Amino acid sequence: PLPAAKVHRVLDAQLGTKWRDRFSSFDDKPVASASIGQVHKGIWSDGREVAVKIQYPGADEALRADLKTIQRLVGVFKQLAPGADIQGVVDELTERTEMELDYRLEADNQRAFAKAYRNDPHFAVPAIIASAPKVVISEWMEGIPMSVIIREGTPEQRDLMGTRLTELTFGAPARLEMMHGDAHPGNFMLLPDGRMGVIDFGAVAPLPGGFPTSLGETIRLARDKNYDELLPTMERAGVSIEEVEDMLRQYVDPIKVDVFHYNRKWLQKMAASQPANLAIPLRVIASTVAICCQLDAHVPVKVIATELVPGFA
Ligand SMILES: Nc1ncnc2c1ncn2[C@@H]1O[C@H](COP(=O)(O)OP(=O)(O)O)[C@@H](O)[C@H]1O
Ligand SMILES: [Ca+2]
Ligand SMILES: [Ca+2]
Repeated sequence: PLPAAKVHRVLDAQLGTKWRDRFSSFDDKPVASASIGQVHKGIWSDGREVAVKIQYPGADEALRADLKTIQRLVGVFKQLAPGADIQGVVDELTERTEMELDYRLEADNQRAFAKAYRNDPHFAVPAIIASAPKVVISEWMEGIPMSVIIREGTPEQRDLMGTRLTELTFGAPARLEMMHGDAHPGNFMLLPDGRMGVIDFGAVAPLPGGFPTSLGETIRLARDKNYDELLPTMERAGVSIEEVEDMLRQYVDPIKVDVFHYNRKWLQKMAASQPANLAIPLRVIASTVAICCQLDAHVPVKVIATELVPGFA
């Protein structure tokens, strides 16, 4: 944990030496760790409870040193695997590090989601109050952490958090041509009015034009065992009949029933065996399935997909 003197020195550099005057209250004992910082709770001068996310001063050096080590270690392998896009992975980690070290980018992403979900009946996104490279101040989100609901939730709380996460994942692309790109339970909470609180916009996925109708079509045709129209749809949108059925199961099986019971045993079943356009999106969809499985959530996936997934209806 970054000690109080150092926390204050970051805020001095980022917000000015009179930063403490912008608050009514600021608690020096952080309430949570972040990837490369820690989160404090305070109260803004206007009485709003706030989250203050503060980057560790040594984070940039530590992440950069690690990128240089990865670059040296992979250079070794490029002479063995000259086909492997190893330089592309290191370039991607470099770009993701630059993004994470500038909390203005997460704050911009959060403002876009806050506007898209303004007055949403199902989703609460905290307003950004202040943003700087190493400090983000947003509205405190009060609710039960998804991690608590996974461990000790009522069935109703579990089902609601899976249903909300499903609606966020399927719906965000039609609403603002992006996905929330990190389905980890630390990013979510259950508000007492039934909304799901959504935080951490460091990792959004752009999806301009939204999901391609080909995604919904592909699940609709696979459910319908319409293999004559499916394989041609699946080749065009980028083969045993068993193998397709197998790779589509975690997507098809839940929309064959009005209400699917996601669970860890079923996940481990669908697993076990024997195009960057959508690549990240399909990863976030699988991440949402996995979280629904840890929640043990009963989810009406069929109606949500019918309403929000192009070509499924
Ligand atoms: N607005 C907020 N309200 C309440 N808790 C928050 C808020 N922002 C962050 N937190 C807490 O701090 C943790 C870390 O913040 P997060 O934005 O997820 O950091 P990271 O950069 O690691 O993704 C969250 O998992 C949550 O426990
Ligand atoms: Ca997070
Ligand atoms: Ca993050």
